[PDB]
Amino acid sequence: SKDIYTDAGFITCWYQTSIVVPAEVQNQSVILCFVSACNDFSVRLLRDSPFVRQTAFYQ
Amino acid sequence: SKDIYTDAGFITCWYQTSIVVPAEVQNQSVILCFVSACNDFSVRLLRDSPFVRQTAFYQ
Amino acid sequence: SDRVRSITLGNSTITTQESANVVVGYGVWPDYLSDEEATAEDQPTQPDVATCRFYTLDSVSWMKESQGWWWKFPDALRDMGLFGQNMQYHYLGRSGYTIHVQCNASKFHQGCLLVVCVPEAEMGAANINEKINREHLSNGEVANTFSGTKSSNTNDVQQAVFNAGMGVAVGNLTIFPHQWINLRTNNCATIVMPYINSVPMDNMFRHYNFTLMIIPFAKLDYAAGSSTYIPITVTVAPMCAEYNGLRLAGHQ
Amino acid sequence: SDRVRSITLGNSTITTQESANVVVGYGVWPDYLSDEEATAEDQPTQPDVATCRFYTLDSVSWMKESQGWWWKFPDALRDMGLFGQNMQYHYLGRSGYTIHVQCNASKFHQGCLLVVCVPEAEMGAANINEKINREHLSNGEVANTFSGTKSSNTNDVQQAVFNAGMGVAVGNLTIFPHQWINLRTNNCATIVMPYINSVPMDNMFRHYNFTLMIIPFAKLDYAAGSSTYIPITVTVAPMCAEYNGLRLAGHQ
Amino acid sequence: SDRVRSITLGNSTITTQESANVVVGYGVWPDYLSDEEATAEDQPTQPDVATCRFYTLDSVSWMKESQGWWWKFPDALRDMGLFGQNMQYHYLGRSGYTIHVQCNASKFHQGCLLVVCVPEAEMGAANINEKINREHLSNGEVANTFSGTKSSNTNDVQQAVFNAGMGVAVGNLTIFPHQWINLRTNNCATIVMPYINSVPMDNMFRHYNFTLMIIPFAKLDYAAGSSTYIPITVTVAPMCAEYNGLRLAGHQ
Repeated sequence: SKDIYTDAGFITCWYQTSIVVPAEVQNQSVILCFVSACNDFSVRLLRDSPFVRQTAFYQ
Repeated sequence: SKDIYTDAGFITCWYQTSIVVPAEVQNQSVILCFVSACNDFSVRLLRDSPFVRQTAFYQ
Repeated sequence: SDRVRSITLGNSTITTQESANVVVGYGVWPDYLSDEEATAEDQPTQPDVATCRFYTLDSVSWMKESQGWWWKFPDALRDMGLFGQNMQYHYLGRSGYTIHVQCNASKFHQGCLLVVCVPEAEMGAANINEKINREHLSNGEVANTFSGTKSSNTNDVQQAVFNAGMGVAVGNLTIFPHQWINLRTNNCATIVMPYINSVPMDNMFRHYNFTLMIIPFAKLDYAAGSSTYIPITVTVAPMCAEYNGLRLAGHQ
Repeated sequence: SDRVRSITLGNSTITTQESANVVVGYGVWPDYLSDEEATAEDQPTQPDVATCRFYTLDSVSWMKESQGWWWKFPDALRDMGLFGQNMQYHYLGRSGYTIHVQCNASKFHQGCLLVVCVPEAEMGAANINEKINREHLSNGEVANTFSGTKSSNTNDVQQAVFNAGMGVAVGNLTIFPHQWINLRTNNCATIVMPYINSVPMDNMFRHYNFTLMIIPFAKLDYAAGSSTYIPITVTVAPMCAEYNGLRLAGHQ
Repeated sequence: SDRVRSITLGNSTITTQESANVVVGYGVWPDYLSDEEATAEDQPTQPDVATCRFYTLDSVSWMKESQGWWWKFPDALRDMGLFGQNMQYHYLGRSGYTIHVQCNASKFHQGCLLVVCVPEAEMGAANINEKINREHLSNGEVANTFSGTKSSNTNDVQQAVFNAGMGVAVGNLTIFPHQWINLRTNNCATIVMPYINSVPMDNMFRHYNFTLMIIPFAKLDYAAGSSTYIPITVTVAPMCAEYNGLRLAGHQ
């Protein structure tokens, strides 16, 4: 979760040069971004997730 | 320099077939030519170069 | 990569970067005539690298409705330097050949060529029971051109592509040493013909040894804006040539 | 394939997939100053990976009628993080450089670039017997631009491409460590310059060590519909940098 | 090159020249049921290569605004030759699968596909507390199609791409065995699923084993003049199939 004591940084991506295409080729293309964890990743304190919400029993 | 006794020949380049391009590609392109010497090249008589020219002292 | 090939003969060198496999002969490589199969008695003239080198013929233009071109190769090399000069002073001669056909386009182009060497391609006449002039069979370094419809020029060869001049199915010409120049992927048209005849040496003028044919089966086709002029260049070398029976200057 | 290269320095990494051969130096790799060729007596500051890492300069736009750009590299890295900070606190300094120039287009594009590192490229003035301002020689990370015709701006460098500022034939600049970015096949512009000077350490501000030049010999050319904006990005790293003579903050 | 792959099953063979890496399963290869994990007592029918071979489903057309297609694979192969016939005469059956999805374009095209095999993809209904007809879940060899907006057809599946029918984030479907057909570089969509269930054999009609989904994340996009019709073809093979409990002909 968010506290100011354990801020972690920023991820930015920059047009460095350009996109260079020939004639009769579409200029506007799309990047897809993935994310995963490495082989030194670890999690520690079991809590309940802040995304489950229930009002009444499901029947 | 030029004498008739040590003529050396001619270098020519020929369109043999053609330049073949697809649609929406520029036809007119450019060749760049380089020159160097091999591992058996040799020069012999120190003279002054015919390209240096001076009229007065540079001050 | 195996798409690259250098071919060195005499003082001439061909480099290709989109070869596929250099096609070469009936399995046999050209070699000089042995003295156990020989007939003539005086010493042969193995001249030098001065004949065993590449010569470039004329270029033919491949249009959208072009049909095919042909050459006659002991006769096509008759003004090509000292090779042709030896043809004019000797009675008997003998050589293999390295034929390298080049043609290039872009990746937006399409079309496919067949390059065949046909031994003893005896052409048939346009009107049936009538003589053929020599200028219609072999025109030197200048190609004769097939047609689509049947031809009826006088003293001329019957030139339909679907009969190839000889009177066979043109899809059956892949029985001879050949390649394809698919513009998608090729330029590697070698055929290293050996000496093929029924006699150990032969006359260069009185006999035609074989016939090169370049027939487009999938025709040239491109979109508007691409280069419309696509040349085809044929380069040919003699290999292990030798000459015999020297006399005065011959038949031009 | 050998078209792929990764270059890792500090906390920065460049990957290229259309390299040709990473060009690198006069044959010499950069290394720290030995103590048998050294002059200064106090302990050098080999700072860390905190200077030996990649910095990206500004991008210049390659148009159809662009002529050429240049930089001065001990001076161009003067605000680039802790490297520049060490320049402001030390009197003597020393480093090699890994210059990697990037530029990309499509396969329907054409054009060719020359990327040279020229040691001691002393520029000549536009009007002859007149001073040059420092802002016209080196403008930091911002490129100065050559012209086609002769220039006559006051207190400015003579900027013709066919004399390269220095007064030589521009086709003779391939005597220095260089590459070409042919848009047909390249992006691999490394030049790993060693330390080149006539003294074992030198001042970063008072002396310019070398000059990067990017000159298009075959100009950029494309058909209508392709991407018209083609940037060129220059990334530069110091290698084996060290610093000496620490005092108060220097000359901005 | 490792871009080329041949896949041979029965009397059927698939060759691809722009494969990337043939994707195959959870690490497990399909194999026949051992007799230490078996439950049924009579002798299984390992029929032949007569079921273990490729079958081609229908083609779906990938337009610029298409969203996604799905199949249910023990049920999609229900009229595909003797395989389907064994489904109609046996009570229990079991097989792995080699799914190979093909799709091609030109180099001027762009667009990216996701090909996932999802075990037990229990679809949710469009209106909430209402039954779903079987024709909306599995339509045989004919694909059902996702939408962009929420759907409200009666007795139908909730078909939004951003929830994938099941109710999850569609970017999280890369936890299952998958590939991408990036039109820049791919065609190699294998997924060799093993048998995955919670029982050693199961009924082919009463249970759906998994669900193939082909969802374009980067949509198909081309310039004017390219081929606008781009089909997607799905070919599927059973592997190590066996059958048990023979009785009269089943439920069509």
